[PDB]
Amino acid sequence: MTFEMDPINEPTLLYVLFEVFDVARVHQPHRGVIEVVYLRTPFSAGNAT
Amino acid sequence: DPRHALRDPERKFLCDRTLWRIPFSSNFMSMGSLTDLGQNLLYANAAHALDMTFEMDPINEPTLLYVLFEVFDVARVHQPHRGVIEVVYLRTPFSAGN
Amino acid sequence: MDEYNYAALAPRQGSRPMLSQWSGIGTHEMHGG
Amino acid sequence: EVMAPQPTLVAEQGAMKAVPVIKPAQPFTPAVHETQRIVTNLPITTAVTR
Amino acid sequence: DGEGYNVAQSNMTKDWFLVQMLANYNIGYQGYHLPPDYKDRTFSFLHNFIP
Repeated sequence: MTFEMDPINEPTLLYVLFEVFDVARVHQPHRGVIEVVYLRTPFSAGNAT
Repeated sequence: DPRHALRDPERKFLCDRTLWRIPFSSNFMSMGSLTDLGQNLLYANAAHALDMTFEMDPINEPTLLYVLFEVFDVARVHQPHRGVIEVVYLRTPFSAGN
Repeated sequence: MDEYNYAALAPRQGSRPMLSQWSGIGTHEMHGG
Repeated sequence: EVMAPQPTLVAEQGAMKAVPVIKPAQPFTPAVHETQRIVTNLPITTAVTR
Repeated sequence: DGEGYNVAQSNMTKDWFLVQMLANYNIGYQGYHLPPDYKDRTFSFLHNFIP
C-alpha cells in the first residue's frame, strides 16, 4: 500500500495502523497463580510448540 | 639487629580485578549452569526474599555496592521469511517480561 | 554414503572425510567470574 | 492417507521430571529410517523409524 | 583472630578461601593444589590474590 499526500515543510511521519485482532485469555488455576496467553492474529509475536 | 625495637605483625591481602563469588550450590561447587539449588522444589516453587547484610571497611569518599545476581539471560532468534526477525528474551531468576 | 549426509562439503583426509563428532554442535560459556 | 500422528516426548533430567523434549536427532540410515510422504497427495518426504 | 581461622598467610578466613576456591576452580574438598594455567585467568581469584 502506498500513500500520496499534500506536502508540508516540517518533517512528518505516517501513522498507518493495521487493525489486527488482539485478544488475551486469562486463566487462574489455583491460589495466586495467574497465567495468560496472547493472540494478535494478523501481526503476532508467537512461540513454537 | 640486637638493637631492635619490638614487633607487632599486621597481615592483609590485596585482590584486584576480581568479583567475589558465592555460588548458589549446596556444595559451593560448579557442576552445572543450572545449579543444584535453584532447581529443587524448595527454591523453585515458592516465594522467598533476601536480606543480605554487608559489613565492609570504611572509605571516606562515597562508594557504591556492585551486587550482581547471576541469572540465566538467554535469547532465541527466529527468522521465518526473508527479512522477518523475531527474538525471544527470557531472564529467569529476575523476570524481564517477553 | 556421501548421498545421505554432507560429506562432500567436509575436507577429506584421503578417502575418509573429516567430519565432526555428532555431539559437537552447540556451545555453553557462562559465569559471573 | 494422512500421516499417523507422532507421539510427543517428555523426558526427565535432575529433579525436573516433566521437561518438554523434542524427538532426538539421528543421522539418516536406510536400514533404520525410510522416507514416507506426510500426505500421499503431494510429496513432502520425511524420515520415519519404519 | 584468637582461634585462628586466618587462611594461607593473609588476612582472609578459611571458610571464605574454601568458598572462593570452590566457586572458581572446585579445589577445596580434594586438597588445595594450584589450579592449571588454563583455568586461572585474568578475572580469577588466585591470579590476583597477593598476601
